[PDB]
Amino acid sequence: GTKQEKTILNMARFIRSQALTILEKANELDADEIADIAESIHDHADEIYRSALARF
Amino acid sequence: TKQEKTILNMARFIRSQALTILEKANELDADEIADIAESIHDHADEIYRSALARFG
Ligand SMILES: [Ca+2]
Ligand SMILES: [Ca+2]
Repeated sequence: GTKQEKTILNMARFIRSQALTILEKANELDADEIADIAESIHDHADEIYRSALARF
Repeated sequence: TKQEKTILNMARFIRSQALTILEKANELDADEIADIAESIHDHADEIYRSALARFG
């Protein structure tokens, strides 16, 4: 089902940006713990995005 | 199957990291970061169900 493939690929991609929008608001508030996790999420989502692009 | 494990396990982990950020945001009272964290949790859960369906 490409429907599932599209969700996986489009969401993983969109989460990367969302993660960065958080990382930016975090650094403003100097919220360093939130900042670190947001980076991590950005990095996990990118991995999902790469894995998907390839597999599908 | 390497991509599958990655797509599956990371979409699930992100879902957890999204809620961890939601709590810290709530404590610090960061409403914006809090709404986005929710969203990310929700989008990660979608990648998770879709992969679960696609790979299962
Ligand atoms: Ca990184
Ligand atoms: Ca890249």
